[PDB]
Amino acid sequence: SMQDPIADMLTRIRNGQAANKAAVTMPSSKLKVAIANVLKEEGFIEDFKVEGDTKPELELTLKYFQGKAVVESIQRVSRPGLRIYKRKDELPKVMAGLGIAVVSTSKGVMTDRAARQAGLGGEIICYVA
Amino acid sequence: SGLGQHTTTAARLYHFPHGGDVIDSPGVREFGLWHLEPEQITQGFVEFHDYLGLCKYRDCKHDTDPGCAIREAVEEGKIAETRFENYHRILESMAQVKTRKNFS
Amino acid sequence: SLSTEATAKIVSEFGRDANDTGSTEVQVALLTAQINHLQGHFAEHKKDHHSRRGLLRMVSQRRKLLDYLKRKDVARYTQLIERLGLRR
Amino acid sequence: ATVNQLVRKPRARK
RNA sequence: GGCGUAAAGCGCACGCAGGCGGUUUGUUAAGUCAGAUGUGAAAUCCCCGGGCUCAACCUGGGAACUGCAUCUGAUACUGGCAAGCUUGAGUCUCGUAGAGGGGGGUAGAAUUCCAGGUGUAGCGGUGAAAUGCGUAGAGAUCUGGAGGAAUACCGGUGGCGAAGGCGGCCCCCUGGACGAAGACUGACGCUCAGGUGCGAAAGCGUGGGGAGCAAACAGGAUUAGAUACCCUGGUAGUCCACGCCGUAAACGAUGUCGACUUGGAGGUUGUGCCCUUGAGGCGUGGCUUCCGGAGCUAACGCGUUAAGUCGACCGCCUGGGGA
RNA sequence: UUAGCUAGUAGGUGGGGUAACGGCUCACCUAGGCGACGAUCCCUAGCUGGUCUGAGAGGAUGACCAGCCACACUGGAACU
Ligand SMILES: Nc1nc2c(ncn2[C@@H]2O[C@H](COP(=O)(O)OP(=O)(O)NP(=O)(O)O)[C@@H](O)[C@H]2O)c(=O)[nH]1
Ligand SMILES: [Mg+2]
Ligand SMILES: [Mg+2]
Ligand SMILES: [Mg+2]
Ligand SMILES: [Mg+2]
Ligand SMILES: [Mg+2]
Ligand SMILES: [Mg+2]
Ligand SMILES: [Mg+2]
Ligand SMILES: [Mg+2]
Ligand SMILES: [Mg+2]
Ligand SMILES: [Mg+2]
Ligand SMILES: [Mg+2]
Ligand SMILES: [Mg+2]
Ligand SMILES: [Mg+2]
Ligand SMILES: [Mg+2]
Ligand SMILES: [Mg+2]
Ligand SMILES: [Mg+2]
Ligand SMILES: [Mg+2]
Ligand SMILES: [Mg+2]
Ligand SMILES: [Mg+2]
Ligand SMILES: [Mg+2]
Ligand SMILES: [Mg+2]
Ligand SMILES: [Mg+2]
Ligand SMILES: [Zn+2]
Repeated sequence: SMQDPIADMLTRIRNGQAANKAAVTMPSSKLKVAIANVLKEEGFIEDFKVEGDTKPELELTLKYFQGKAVVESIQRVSRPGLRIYKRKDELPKVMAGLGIAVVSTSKGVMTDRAARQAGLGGEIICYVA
Repeated sequence: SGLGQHTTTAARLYHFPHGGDVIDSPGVREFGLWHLEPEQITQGFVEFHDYLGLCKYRDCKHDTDPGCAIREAVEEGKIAETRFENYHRILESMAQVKTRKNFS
Repeated sequence: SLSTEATAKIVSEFGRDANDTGSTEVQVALLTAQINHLQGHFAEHKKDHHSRRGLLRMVSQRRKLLDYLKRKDVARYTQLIERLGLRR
Repeated sequence: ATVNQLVRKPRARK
């Protein structure tokens, strides 16, 4: 079903980015806000808005270069069938340090570049390539 | 039920108590007539040697041709009609075996 | 399943009001009376394996609904199992 | 292909 | 790493255990993460050296040994507890469509049998013949009666059912699917090893039934032989009850569920609004076929019903033959 | 193509026993115990630090060195 809504979130981003869609909407949650707000601060997307309180609806503004996909590919890493965890020195890089890896720790959701100054490890969410 | 079975193989050699050898044969139901012309079919029967050159024409199919002296010998009774009707069955078999092609 | 007089009565029997029709205890009673309605049917019609699929669906549906009240509040669970004649 | 399938029985080495 | 056609998705369904799980808050700190302690014998390997004239070799210290245990921390995610919430999954009403299944009647053609009437030399069959049938009158036609099984047209990539499958009409019992308006419970869910049930036809057991068709078999042609083809007959079987057997090219050769991603030609089934100004106009759900963009694929092709991009779970394959 | 195994077996009492706890042993009492997270049965095998292979993850193996266990013709027993 919708057992991995983060994988459902990454499905809706990769489709609309490739099919030249201007903006998408999706059901919101606390975890989907904490990931899209990081992608807004890392130049991958443009803006996010929330709509509705009894039915929380998250919106994302897409981003293009000259009509080209900014987010070329994104890869869900951990999953409910197999959980993935790393330490503070085993955090993997994406495209040898070009792409970022979204890792949620006890100090909130940050990147692997931001986790070096934080010195923590935890759950890998997605490889933002 | 009403047929025969070929159990023994191709040929096994032995000797007579007097002299000579024996050669067994398979159960064979085959007829290979791809060898030569139908002129040699006329030579394949003994009593039909003495009746050649007696018909009307110098070439004769001996089935639908008028004045066949070989057919007159069958109608007289010196040649049995079982051999004559089987003779043109050989010729009509060559109209059915030859169809696709075969050559050595 | 049943008629309108048989449906609306049992909702008023086990529900708090006329609007109490979506709760789990009402849904058990809709399946309990229906299986009790089909006792004499499948005895005479043992070659009807297609209606038996609808029967075994409601048996599996009622078993899943009894497991929800049992894991949450056993006080209402022990009331309904003897009020309808369950647990065999 | 499923990891949870290989929990019951691993890949059979010939 | 694969499972439409190269080897591979169980014939299908239910469902326990197992795995997995919407959303909001609090708590626990289990999992995970941070730090510290103890420990992980030496040797081997690695780093910098030293030494044997060199190298192999020996050897100093460090690193490593990604391990385990305990303590102190952090709480985003996962787990547990607690309170919920409603879009998931369900419930009620009003409805609509349908060969969904089971049971009990009934209809009229057609086939064969039988009775009667009129009527005469062939009927029948094939490429051509023959077996067979008929002057006890066949065949053909008409009247009357019996029995058996199947339902022309409608009828269509049409509908329904989990699948195999399901078709005269009518009644009785009963199953699901879908649409509209709201009300209501509050994750009640997905999935499935064993287990459980259904499951084309043939065949088997018991007892009935018997038209037509038809293994074995009878007869006639065909033929080198005819065993098959073709023709005239014909038992088992096909029919029903009661069991058993559980295999198919049981195929969409695609396991189930959910989420999104340009679209047309249609079909079927509803619903909402509209000079009702026509069975129309405009939308909008359920089911289904043919094309086709991006994309994917070995090609063929698939392409909003995916074989596109993903997640949840399960089955199965590892050269051909042996098998 | 191993699914049920087990009566000193599982637990308790008391006595006895060993350097030490203990069905270790005995009488009695209870009917449990183990097990689809592989009990039990069959076959094979000393194990580990390691070595070798491999980019790594893995794979194969346990000679020489070192640690431990077991064995000393076969089987059984106790003394010191
Ligand atoms: N009554 C009878 N039976 C005979 C006679 N000759 C042979 N038979 C039988 O006929 C059968 C056939 O004999 P066989 O010689 O085997 O035939 P074949 O031609 O050799 N057969 P194949 O083609 O296999 O070689 C045998 O059973 C034999 O006993 C005879 O004169 N009288
Ligand atoms: Mg109904
Ligand atoms: Mg391959
Ligand atoms: Mg194949
Ligand atoms: Mg199938
Ligand atoms: Mg050491
Ligand atoms: Mg050292
Ligand atoms: Mg060293
Ligand atoms: Mg030197
Ligand atoms: Mg939680
Ligand atoms: Mg009739
Ligand atoms: Mg409420
Ligand atoms: Mg029999
Ligand atoms: Mg025949
Ligand atoms: Mg029978
Ligand atoms: Mg099969
Ligand atoms: Mg096809
Ligand atoms: Mg194209
Ligand atoms: Mg297409
Ligand atoms: Mg093989
Ligand atoms: Mg004691
Ligand atoms: Mg040994
Ligand atoms: Mg030693
Ligand atoms: Zn002549």
